[PDB]
Amino acid sequence: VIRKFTKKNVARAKKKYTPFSKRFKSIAAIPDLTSLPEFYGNSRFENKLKTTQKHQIVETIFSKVKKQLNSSYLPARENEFASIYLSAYSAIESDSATTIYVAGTPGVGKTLTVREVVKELLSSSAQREIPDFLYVEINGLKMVKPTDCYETLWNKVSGERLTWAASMESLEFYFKRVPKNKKKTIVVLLDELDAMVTKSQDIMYNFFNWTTYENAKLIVIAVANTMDLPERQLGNKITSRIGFTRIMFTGYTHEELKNIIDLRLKGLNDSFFYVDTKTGNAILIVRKVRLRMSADAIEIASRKVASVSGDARRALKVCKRAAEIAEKHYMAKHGYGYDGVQTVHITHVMKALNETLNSHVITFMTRLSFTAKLFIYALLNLMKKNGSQEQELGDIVDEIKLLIEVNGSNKFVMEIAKTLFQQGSDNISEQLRIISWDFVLNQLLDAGILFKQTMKNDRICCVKLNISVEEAKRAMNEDETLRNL
Amino acid sequence: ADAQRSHYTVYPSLPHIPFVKLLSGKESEVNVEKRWELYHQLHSHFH
Amino acid sequence: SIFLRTKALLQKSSELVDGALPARTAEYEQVMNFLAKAISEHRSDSLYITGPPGTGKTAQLDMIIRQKFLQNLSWFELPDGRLESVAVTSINCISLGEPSSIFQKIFDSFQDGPTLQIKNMQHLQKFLEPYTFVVVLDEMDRLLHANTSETQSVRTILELFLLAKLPTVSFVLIGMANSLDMLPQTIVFQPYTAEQMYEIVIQKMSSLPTIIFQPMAIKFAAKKCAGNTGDLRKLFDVLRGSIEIYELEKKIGLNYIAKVFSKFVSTRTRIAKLNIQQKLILCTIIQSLKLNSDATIDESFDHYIKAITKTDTLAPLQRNEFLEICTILETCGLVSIKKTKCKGKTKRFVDKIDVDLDMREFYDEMTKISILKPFL
Ligand SMILES: Nc1ncnc2c1ncn2[C@@H]1O[C@H](COP(=O)(O)OP(=O)(O)OP(=O)(O)O)[C@@H](O)[C@H]1O
Ligand SMILES: Nc1ncnc2c1ncn2[C@@H]1O[C@H](COP(=O)(O)OP(=O)(O)OP(=O)(O)O)[C@@H](O)[C@H]1O
Ligand SMILES: [Mg+2]
Ligand SMILES: [Mg+2]
Repeated sequence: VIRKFTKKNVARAKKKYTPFSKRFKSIAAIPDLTSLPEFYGNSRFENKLKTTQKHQIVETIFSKVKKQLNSSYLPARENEFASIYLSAYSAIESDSATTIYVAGTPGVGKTLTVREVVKELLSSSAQREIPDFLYVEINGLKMVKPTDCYETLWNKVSGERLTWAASMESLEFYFKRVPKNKKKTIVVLLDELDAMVTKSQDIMYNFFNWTTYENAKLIVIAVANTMDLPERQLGNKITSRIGFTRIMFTGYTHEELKNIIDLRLKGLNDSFFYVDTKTGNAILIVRKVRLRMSADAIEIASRKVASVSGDARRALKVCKRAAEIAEKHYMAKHGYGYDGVQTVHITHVMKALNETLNSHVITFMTRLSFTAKLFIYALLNLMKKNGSQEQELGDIVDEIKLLIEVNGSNKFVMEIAKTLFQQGSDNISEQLRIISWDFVLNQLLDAGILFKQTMKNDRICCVKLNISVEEAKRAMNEDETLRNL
Repeated sequence: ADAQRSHYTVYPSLPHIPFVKLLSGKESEVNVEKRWELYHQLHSHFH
Repeated sequence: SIFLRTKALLQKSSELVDGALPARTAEYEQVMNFLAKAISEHRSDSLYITGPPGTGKTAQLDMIIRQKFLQNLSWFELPDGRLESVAVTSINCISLGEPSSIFQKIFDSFQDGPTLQIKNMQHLQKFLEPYTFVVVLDEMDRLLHANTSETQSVRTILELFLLAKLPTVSFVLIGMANSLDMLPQTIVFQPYTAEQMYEIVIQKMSSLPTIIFQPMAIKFAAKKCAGNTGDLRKLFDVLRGSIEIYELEKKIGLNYIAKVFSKFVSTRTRIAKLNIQQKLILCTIIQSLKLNSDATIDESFDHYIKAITKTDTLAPLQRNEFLEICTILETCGLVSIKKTKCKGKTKRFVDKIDVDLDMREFYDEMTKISILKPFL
């Protein structure tokens, strides 16, 4: 049989097709799923990334500081914690199904608070004030396909591996028809909810409609970017089912960020270390060296980050970058390689904060060649005369030619005109483009300085500035030649 | 209503030549049958 | 404890406690009139139920099939009252894969036996032809086809309806759909008013021994959750939040309902929390958006430099410092930054500034400061 095409790279999962609704004779024949071995969850890759170390690696004084400020390793989230814990505890205790909506900007401690609520609920269930529950965590951005959530949650409930439609009907039958005394409470965290939004909103409606079912015993904690995500991207059914009591995670104030950073650096700030002067390795309790990071530097970093975002990740990274800058200067001045008072100062914090604020666009255009600068200058002249914000490339060609032939008494132009139009050579004819014309055009397109229209006619194709005009002029005002003309 | 639909199949009920009687209804049935057979023997001979 | 039981009754998933809802007697009687007319005379007809979300359509119909009712064959009592055997099923449509498969979903809901492929309504018609059958199509708005011309989009649904208008077929269609998202007989479920919501709340916690709410608090919550798009789910959430606020701060009165409505729901205070550099940027952003209204951050920064040079008020700042203040005003809520594609000769994705603040309160806050009045 001769095949019209071949699919020779098919990788099919071993997932079954029969849903949960057809594996028992009736509703009254379903056994107690709590007393089942595969149901409700009743790591093999960790050995593969281990090797033998044959060098004693030198950890300086700032190494413990930089390891301390990592996001992987709650003074300011106590009302959000109380609200989420009260709602989840009341839904677990009363065998109720509910939705808890949480939204906020990045890094304001939403996932951390939800996980701490879940850990405290598990601690409460361990000592038997609430019935036992299953915890499922589904991130919408960690799914290859959005329907994989259907494959994930059911696999966490029954231990079976099914396809997504069969998993969806299995979850529907489990939430609607299975009695509450026969099942267990399930708390599901939906993280990055905007990634679970499809064109038809099947998954959103299903997940928030299962919470309206009597027998479901399902608690859905939905974590999102904004308050008005259902009112913008979801229908009125899903917006009605999510509810009206929505939990805001506002950005941190500077006191809260300062308290977070001080609670990180609680045991190592204003402390003493044993440091070997020949190598630089530091041991917490040969010179006794006193480590401090100043509270004024942390304070103003907290004030700047809190004014910008309120992001705890940004504040921790600014402090870690300041520690990295101080450690780089320390290892430079002490001659320390890789195998009395050390202070992370305020100037390091201000160097860390300004490094993402300095703009390399003007610095990049300042160090370009003369022909790229001449291109930019001629484009600025065309934008000055005809005022279009989009100039044809042939107009730029004729404006470059005009600027060369008018300032023909300028000494630099007299020295460089043969370079632009003959590459400094006899036996090379007078060219219609300058030397490195498409080179600087593609260079400015690669940098994102310009936008070029997709046309095959080189003259009437238009080119637009992608950056602001005053920084381009500023960069043109630094040069000694283009200032004169 | 099948008239409000796109395509519908119907099966007519049932309780034989299309040639009619000429001469204002005075022509016999044997002349009609003969004219049918003569038309078919010329038609098949041509085709 | 009484608070946990009250919150359990006030969830969206609570049990509905002869067989009519407390504030839905007229629609219940109309639905039973439809069922008595169609079932006794064995007629083919089609019902279509309209309503806003949370008006009790699913609750009342689930009450009807729970109380008053080849699989799915049930015994039904007529107004005359001999008996009747009728196959009534209730198919939700989001669980369908394809909208064209509903006939198969109609078929599989009734049989055990043989299994025949249904890909049109004709196979359904010849399956139901030698025999009545009621299908309740909930969320039937999913059955419209996306990206299909008006005609082909309505395509399957009228095939659902015209077979409900055919002679000698035993087919009854009850189609419950949401109005906000979008001939058969139409029943509409009007959104509830304050007295109906009061009656629902008192009847629904009539099981509880002690009423923890005050009556005027319930009436205030019902009045605030009323008007156009009156949702009973919103009222249940408001009462549950009132209980949550009370036991977090520790009967329930008016002040806790107001605490909910202030906790879970302004441009004068946002401007007042800014310094003179950030107010200057917000003035030049809005002025640049009058002239263009499709203007990037670089074009908004382009306007701000020209406004400084004719005024010489404050030191002119860099482009990345400008985008940081725009990020500060993003955090404050005065600016809403999006990334959309420009629509010129060259089409790429650009970042552009949008403002949605109240313009009446913007001019009041800026005219008090004398140096900002050139920038309006
Ligand atoms: N209250 C807090 N106390 C201490 N550290 C915190 C706090 N909030 C946030 N952090 C730190 O910030 C990191 C990021 O927080 P988290 O992952 O919870 O953010 P998020 O609000 O869910 O943001 P995103 O929307 O990007 O997912 C945490 O891993 C932790 O290191
Ligand atoms: N009249 C009523 N009396 C008591 N409870 C009611 C009444 N109407 C609705 N409910 C309850 O309100 C909630 C929403 O009801 P239901 O699902 O029937 O609404 P709906 O009209 O189908 O909304 P949607 O279009 O969003 O599906 C459920 O908890 C239901 O039990
Ligand atoms: Mg997160
Ligand atoms: Mg409904």
